[PDB]
Amino acid sequence: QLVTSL
Amino acid sequence: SVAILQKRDHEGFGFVLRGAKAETPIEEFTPTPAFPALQYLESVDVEGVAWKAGLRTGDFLIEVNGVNVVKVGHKQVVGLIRQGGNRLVMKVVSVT
Repeated sequence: QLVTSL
Repeated sequence: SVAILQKRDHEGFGFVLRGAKAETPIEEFTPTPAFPALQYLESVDVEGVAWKAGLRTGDFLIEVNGVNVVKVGHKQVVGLIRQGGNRLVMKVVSVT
């Protein structure tokens, strides 16, 4: 998985 | 539910997106109420844009600006979110 702050 | 988020140039939307990498959509993953999509909101910042619009930790991301992203890889979903700039229309499902 990837995790991105938006 | 649908949330229409409008942020200013200088802020974020106030949520952390998490989910499967893929680069090319894959494939016959079948959503179910328990796992309705590949990407979800790991967290939402209180007093952020998403939180004020009622999005919550654990919400699964179904559509971005009208495009179904249930089976779409994380990079590509981020790209679609960035394409919209300061406006983001999100459809979500609460697995709660």
